[PDB]
Amino acid sequence: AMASNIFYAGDATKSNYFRIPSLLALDSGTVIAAADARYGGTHDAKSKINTAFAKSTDGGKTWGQPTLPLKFDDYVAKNIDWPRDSVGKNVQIQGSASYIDPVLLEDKETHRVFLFADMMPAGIGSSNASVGSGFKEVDGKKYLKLHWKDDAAGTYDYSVRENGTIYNDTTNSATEYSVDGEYNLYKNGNAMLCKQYDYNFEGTKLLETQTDTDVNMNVFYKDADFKVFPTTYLAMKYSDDEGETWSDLQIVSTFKPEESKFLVLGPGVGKQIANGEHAGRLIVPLYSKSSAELGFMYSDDHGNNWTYVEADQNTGGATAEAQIVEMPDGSLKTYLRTGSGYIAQVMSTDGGETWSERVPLTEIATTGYGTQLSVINYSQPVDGKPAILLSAPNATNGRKNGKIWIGLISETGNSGKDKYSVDWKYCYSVDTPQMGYSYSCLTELPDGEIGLLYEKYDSWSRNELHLKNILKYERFNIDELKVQP
Ligand SMILES: CC(=O)N[C@H]1[C@H]2O[C@@](C(=O)O)(C[C@@H]1O)O[C@@H]2[C@H](O)CO
Repeated sequence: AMASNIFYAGDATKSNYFRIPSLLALDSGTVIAAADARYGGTHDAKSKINTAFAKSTDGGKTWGQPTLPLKFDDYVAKNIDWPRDSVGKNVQIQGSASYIDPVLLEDKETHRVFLFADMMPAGIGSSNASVGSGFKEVDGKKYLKLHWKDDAAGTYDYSVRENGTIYNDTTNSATEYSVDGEYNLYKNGNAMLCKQYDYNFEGTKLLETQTDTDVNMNVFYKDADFKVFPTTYLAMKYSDDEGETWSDLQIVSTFKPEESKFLVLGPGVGKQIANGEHAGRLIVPLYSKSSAELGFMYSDDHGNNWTYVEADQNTGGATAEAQIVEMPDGSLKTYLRTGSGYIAQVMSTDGGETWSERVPLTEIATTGYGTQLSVINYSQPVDGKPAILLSAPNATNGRKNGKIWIGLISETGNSGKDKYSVDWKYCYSVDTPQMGYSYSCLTELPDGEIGLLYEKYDSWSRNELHLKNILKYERFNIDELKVQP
């Protein structure tokens, strides 16, 4: 029993733990949020994680019951206390599928909300993903590949075609199997079933055990008769009613480079270009262990099709989580985490198709492993200039000393990528410098206030794992944030 929160232990998600905030004010004034619902403590995948979603209809002041738009059912969703001793803390659920690391984006022209998450097959996370796309080509077309249970481990002789029908690719003929819009498996039109797993500890032993509860068998599960290639996928659903209902699951990572180990989202929000030649383009940040590290996916047709862009030729596989802001002419500036001990910035003057080399951002102190950041546009001038805001920790030694910065944009007299300069004029301290501060997401609320949803602890530290109710929500008026310390 415990003593502000959107997601919390005992809410409708049935998770005791959350990480990875996303916060987005919609054009209508509705405000939405999403996070990982991390059931098996605060571990990254491999684990049991669902994506939670919540909505405010009073301008982001109060919040409704969360829902779970992206969820798997192979393992039960329940409230469990994860152990925090020196042995048990390291224990992770081994055999569950998961959705991890959300991105929210609105297309303001169509009023469609998109929710993206990484989609991890059972027992997979980024660190143990196999190299490959997960797709094969049958006569020039890309289809999701499948492994049948009685074939050799390395053999994916089956494909999900545009039908939903599973085909044998050696004979090119349709099987009796198919998937529905959630990638659940059917034979002869009958739902195929498997037993759901529970998870319970005995001392520091984690027991993952079948129950008697039947669930839909899914190609992402450990127990399935057909199974996907064990790499990372990008999932998306869209909503035309501000998150009351969602579309079928879309696997959008058809473009995943064959040489990549993982290709995942930079969590937070995406961006729709407001100004210039590429107004209307939807763009979402990504990163990879591949030919490239930073990347993006964009759509010019309101979300139906997505093009992958590599932003560099970095083979590091660092956690290059990025967020994007727009300059007054429509050019883009992306701020990113790196594995080099600074936040980097890259620019694009062609709507995100090409990007400048990284420039360190000197104003902010970070660790060698880095932390996600949040950057947003602000709709009103500050000190007569277009303004952006940035939220991140400010410390070389841990994730702590959270700040909200305000950056004012000027023309430099130069051209191209050098057209604009940002003066980080204002720096507001969220709390005492010692207080933990990890991932965060900013949004501009419909009254011009700034909302912040953030991890109020150090989510890297091996000594702060599995803390409950650390995702805190605060609201500020802009005058409060205008502090020059
Ligand atoms: C897909 C995935 O695993 N994303 C993770 C990664 O970023 C975080 C992090 O806190 O830094 C949390 C994210 O949910 O931890 C991971 C890091 O790569 C090494 O721990």
